[PDB]
Amino acid sequence: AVVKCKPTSPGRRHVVKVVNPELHKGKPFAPLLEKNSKSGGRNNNGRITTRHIGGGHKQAYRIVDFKRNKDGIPAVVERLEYDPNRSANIALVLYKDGERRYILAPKGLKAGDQIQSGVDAAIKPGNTLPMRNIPVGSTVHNVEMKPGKGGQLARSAGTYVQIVARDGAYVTLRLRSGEMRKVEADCRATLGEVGNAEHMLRVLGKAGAARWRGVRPTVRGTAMNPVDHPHGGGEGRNFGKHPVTPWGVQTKGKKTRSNKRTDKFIVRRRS
Amino acid sequence: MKRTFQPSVLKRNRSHGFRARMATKNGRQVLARRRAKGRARLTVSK
Amino acid sequence: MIREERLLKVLRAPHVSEKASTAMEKSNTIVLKVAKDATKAEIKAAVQKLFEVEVEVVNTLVVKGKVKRRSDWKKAYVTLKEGQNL
RNA sequence: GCUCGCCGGAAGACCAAGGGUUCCUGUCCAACGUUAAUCGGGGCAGGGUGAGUCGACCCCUAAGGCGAGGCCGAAAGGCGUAGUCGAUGGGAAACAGGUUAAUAUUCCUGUACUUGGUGUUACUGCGAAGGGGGGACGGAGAAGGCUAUGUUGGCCGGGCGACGGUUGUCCCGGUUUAAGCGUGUAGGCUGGUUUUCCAGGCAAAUCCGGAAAAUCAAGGCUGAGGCGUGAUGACGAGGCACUACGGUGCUGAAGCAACAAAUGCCCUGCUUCCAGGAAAAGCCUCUAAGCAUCAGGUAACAUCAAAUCGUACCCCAAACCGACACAGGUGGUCAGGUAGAGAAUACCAAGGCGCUUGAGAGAACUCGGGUGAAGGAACUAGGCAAAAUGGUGCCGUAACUUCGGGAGAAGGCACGCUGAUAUGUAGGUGAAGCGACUUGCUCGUGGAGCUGAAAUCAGUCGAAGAUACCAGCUGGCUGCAACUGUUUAUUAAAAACACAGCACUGUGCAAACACGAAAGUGGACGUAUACGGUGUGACGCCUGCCCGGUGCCGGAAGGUUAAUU
RNA sequence: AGGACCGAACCGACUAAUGUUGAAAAAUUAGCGGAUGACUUGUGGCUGGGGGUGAAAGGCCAAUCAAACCGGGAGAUAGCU
Repeated sequence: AVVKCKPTSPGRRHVVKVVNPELHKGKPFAPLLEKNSKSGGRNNNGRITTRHIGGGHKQAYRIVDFKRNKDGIPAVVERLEYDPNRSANIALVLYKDGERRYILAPKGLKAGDQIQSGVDAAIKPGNTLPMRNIPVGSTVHNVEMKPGKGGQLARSAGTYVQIVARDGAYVTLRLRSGEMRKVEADCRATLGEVGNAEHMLRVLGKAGAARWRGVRPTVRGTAMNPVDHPHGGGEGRNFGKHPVTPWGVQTKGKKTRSNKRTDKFIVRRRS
Repeated sequence: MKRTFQPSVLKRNRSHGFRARMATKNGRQVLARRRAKGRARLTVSK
Repeated sequence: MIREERLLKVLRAPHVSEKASTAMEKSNTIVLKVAKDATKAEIKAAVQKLFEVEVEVVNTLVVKGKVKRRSDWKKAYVTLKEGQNL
């Protein structure tokens, strides 16, 4: 549910928060945690390679099962948990042999539900099958791009993928971008959409709320001096030039994809 | 006011010490020049 | 077993001073300017053999040689049990 | 030595960092010290630092560094695996008294504790760079239980007052005691115990995880404080002696209670929240290979070992960083009384100081202050500066609004002391006693004693009672930026930058894009509700027309057009 | 609850005076702003010069910044003094 805070101070006036009472309140499952040290957007050369990254809250990484390999063993959903490493939230599932894992929580999933993976799994939300065994027209998520690699597509909060055609060894998918893509029919997918679709309705409300997600302020190019950005100086507010990136490439329209190795799998580009 | 020199022995040795000079060939060239000049103190190491 | 030669080279000069005499009179503590490498065991055995007394414990300290002269030395507070030394 | 002033959440005390002998004693006064110096952080000589328990080293890991092979790059070299380093973090154990001219948890006295080796005895499954537990973790808030500590009473010792009074609701001082060991309670958490089974924990396990069944929930972990013992010990106001009057030596009373108490402890707790809050070892446990009447493990006892390095002194400063014995800078710990909400402020304690030129004089002028008749912003670029307002309780409070605000709006009134209600009230605490019990660190009941606001009525003093110090000026109309924030270290704090929100555009993951001859790495262990780049800048109402030109995107029939041939 | 409020420490720096061969190569004094946060601070580490870093001022990078410092080319060159 999305909730508006009362304007008891500026910085609270426009805050809209997505509270979920089903999310577990205790600590996460310890065997499935690792440390995740922050980078600041610096590579092994120590240089900023991505701007506007730094600070934010300390985070622990939860190992999420994107492969969904445990075939034929049923699993029950113990609880839904908050995951700070992604927009979706995750589910702790207990397999009948006594091993626990984290998965992306599909839309309708809740504690007590039964999930299964494999060729013979039933066609229900949360179940993982090779796309060869999923009816055409189905809505799936966490889609594999190569058989056995693990899910890569449709992993964010409210995202999903449509299987629109099956032609031999390939299925054609409709991506959230609107792109039509071909993948091998042996790639796995999970039925349903990813839950937490209200994620997009939250409003941060204040500058600090973005600072503690690890985002540093963005300085407009036109506010700098010519030595710092192609949108250089001027006495007052002057632009007089075509918009470009800080490295001089024309943004606002110029296409940048150049991948001839992959062009064979794009049926249609997004529009 | 705060002045530029804010001493710390550990930082001093890690930056300009003997083992730091010996770690790279440029630092090893610093030591050779100082030996050629005949410096009484090769490094900050003490 | 520490060799006799080593023990002969740990004992250098019986320390003579006010605090030295005070300790000897009070807790039977002979004080000795020993070698700066002489370990507690070395001093203990040397005093118990060359001076032929009995040593309770050694309380050695390294004295930083004052500049412009003194080099760095070690003052061993060799507390003896009842064996009267120097 | 006696007075006097000054700091007192510091200008006291203890450290880390840094320094380096500045520390104590004796001698000297050239130079040094903004003067003199007999003095000194100055010179010269001699001393001073004692640790199984404090710290380092050590064990273990973070960021990060380096890195065999390895992958790359004219060379130099870059990156990086196994690994190995790297604290600012996690891993064992000592307290109280006494003592030096200078060292003390180190020496001495008393009373403890930890880890390991080796033997003896008794009983025995032991055994990993491998599995599982544990270590192990955020912010904010609210109790409750305590303690440090304080105040008063009691007790003990002393006193009877330079000037009226002072044998008493009189005055002064002291009423201290630890680690350890024993007990295990205010509180917190969790059902326990057997039996059977197994697609999990790279293999296997008796351990962890999972599934059933039976039977009792009455069990266990954790935990301040109190109490006992330590301790008939030590310390102790003061007396009595020697004396060089430094100072040393001897003896030694009482050593209790009530109330108030933390920001310290229980508490790594509990409740809540979104931004969802290290790692590895020590530690516990499980087995594998292997070992088999061995070796190993457990317990008791005995014995030995715990090395090495630091320890002086300064440490908000004359010992560090500022060229200076420089009005500056500099992280942690402790924190007494009376007022007070307070770690503000005033005055004091313990302690520590009077700031290394003084003496006169009492001109102009300058600085830093006090007060001013009558006016009262006439000043000036401008109320700049000054002056003014200032506390608590209660009454009261407009437009406008995004309904939260505006708002301490504005504006008023009551504040001291004394006495009564009430020889001290409401409240807080709570002893004996009295019962109970699943019988003591128990629970009720009872009210001694202690502590103790606020109010009302009456009276009284000054010109004045938030009497000092401390402590909002208020209102009206407008420009700009929503807002809290950020910036030109050292002339610009702003209307500039940022900002939540909006839009556009790019990107299908070996993503775009960036740093890189490369290898790689960030983005991102993210994946189109995701990321980048650009402009705009909360919110409300909205954003019209123009594709000519210059970009960008798409198309390609035709013209022109490189290497090549 | 709050990038809430008031206000010490703490972190800053709006105004005035003084100082300007300063007590100080930016301070003092009186006021002033924030003070549970986009907060502040200790200790390590990391990014290097056409490079870094920058809530953007040509700010900052050891009192140096529209291209640091040191050494070298080097006795650059100077129709100028």
